[PDB]
Amino acid sequence: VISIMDQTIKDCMVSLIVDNNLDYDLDEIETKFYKVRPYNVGSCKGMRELNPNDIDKLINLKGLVLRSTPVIPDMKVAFFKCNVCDHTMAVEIDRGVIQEPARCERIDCNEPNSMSLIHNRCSFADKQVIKLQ
Amino acid sequence: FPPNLTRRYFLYFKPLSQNCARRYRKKAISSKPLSVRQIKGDFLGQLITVRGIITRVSDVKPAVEVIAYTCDQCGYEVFQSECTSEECSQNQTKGQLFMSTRASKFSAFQECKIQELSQQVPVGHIPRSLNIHVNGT
Ligand SMILES: [Zn+2]
Ligand SMILES: [Zn+2]
Repeated sequence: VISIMDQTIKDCMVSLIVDNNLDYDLDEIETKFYKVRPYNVGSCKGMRELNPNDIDKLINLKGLVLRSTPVIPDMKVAFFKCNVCDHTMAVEIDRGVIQEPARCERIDCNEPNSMSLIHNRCSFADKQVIKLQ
Repeated sequence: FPPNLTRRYFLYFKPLSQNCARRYRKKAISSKPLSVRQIKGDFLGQLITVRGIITRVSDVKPAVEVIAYTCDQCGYEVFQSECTSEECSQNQTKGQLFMSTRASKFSAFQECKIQELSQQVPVGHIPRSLNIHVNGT
């Protein structure tokens, strides 16, 4: 649904604004990513009633907050620099895995295991862990 | 593929009724109510009945039995890092195994501690406890 909604919003900008010739305030929207979050699922059976067969199926709960962890930065893009020729790559995360290059990508520089990870040039995403009672 | 991946049923047994065993002239042991002190190691693997009071109840927890993996190189499903399927084993290149929880076998699990009743304890001792596992529905 989320991918459909993202495409639908893209279609909405294309169809309802520029195809309708109303305006053109959609240039950047082609690039930004959307997400739609369902909230009002029918009343559920509570935490103590949940069962293993309910895994991966959207449910609803209520509770009280007790402990909140700070904003943990989660990796999304890795920044690598070659330790002998200073070439910089941009490796993205695919399904939660980091693929470290074994050789420098440049034709001239082909030293094996010559790449290094720079911690503070990476791009992170906010992760918060909340505890509910 | 293994049958257990599709079995939607769970199997249970209930013991012989003492009235029926006496009627058929047999010495039933399955339905005899046993205290944790009478439960020796000799009865390991036997079907027995335990009589006592519940003291602790663990909440419902999932329990995996067979972990299912998928290989993009060959498309086979491996049931338990590198794919051990026949195609990848013969080939020089082997696909990486990725865990798939949807196809994995899961069961509902709880653990409960039973404790001896007062009349079962001989004078001078402490009421011992035994662990009970509950699985399935
Ligand atoms: Zn290099
Ligand atoms: Zn394979």
